[PDB]
Amino acid sequence: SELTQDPAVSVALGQTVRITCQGDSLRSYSASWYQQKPGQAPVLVIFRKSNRPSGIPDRFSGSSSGNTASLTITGAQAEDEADYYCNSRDSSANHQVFGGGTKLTVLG
Amino acid sequence: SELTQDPAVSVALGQTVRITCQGDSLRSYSASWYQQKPGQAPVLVIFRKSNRPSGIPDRFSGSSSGNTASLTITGAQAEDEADYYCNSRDSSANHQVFGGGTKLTVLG
Ligand SMILES: [Cl-]
Ligand code: NA
Ligand code: NA
Ligand code: NA
Ligand SMILES: [Zn+2]
Ligand SMILES: [Zn+2]
Ligand SMILES: [Zn+2]
Ligand SMILES: [Zn+2]
Ligand SMILES: [Zn+2]
Ligand SMILES: [Zn+2]
Ligand SMILES: [Zn+2]
Repeated sequence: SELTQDPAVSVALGQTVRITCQGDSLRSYSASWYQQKPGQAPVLVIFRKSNRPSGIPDRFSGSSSGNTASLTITGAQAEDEADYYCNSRDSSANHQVFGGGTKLTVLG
Repeated sequence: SELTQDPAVSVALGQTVRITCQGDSLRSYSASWYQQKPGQAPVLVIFRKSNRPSGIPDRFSGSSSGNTASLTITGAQAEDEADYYCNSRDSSANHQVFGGGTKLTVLG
């Protein structure tokens, strides 16, 4: 399996941004989403399509439809500037596949 | 790439336990380790062989040797009872490979 996402997007403070991932695995398997900030370990912000791990703000939401999955940030904050990666189970047992990441810039 | 780990081990409160993963990827790429508790998202306890994410207790440590990687918990506490999964970059671009997991039972 393979996944594709746009390499970069911006959002203004307080606006909404949607980051989408596409690939065949997404018809079968739920997407998860990682946030990567400089000097930190990656953080799961969404898993199993739309569930938020403990402590993740509700301004992060996930959805899917068909061969696409999306991460939406509603009311973007300065701290949300990060690289975001979609992932899912891969066709190979015990493997996961990732998108190439989307760099989010938050302006204002 | 593929990774193997023993399915189960135990540790007494206050003792040390080492969970080991084996596979060819580990000679060249660093392992990460996830803790999985029921009803929660997976939590990265070690990444990039030996680094601990923010907030993870220093009783968790990681190492590697040859085609193996190890998670050691020194001074196990009751809350450490969980499933632990090793992972690494896979031979396929943008893929990760995982072991099958090790169920850790903490006794006492
Ligand atoms: Cl500790
Ligand atoms: Na997390
Ligand atoms: Na984490
Ligand atoms: Na127990
Ligand atoms: Zn694949
Ligand atoms: Zn391809
Ligand atoms: Zn297709
Ligand atoms: Zn900036
Ligand atoms: Zn593989
Ligand atoms: Zn095989
Ligand atoms: Zn400590």
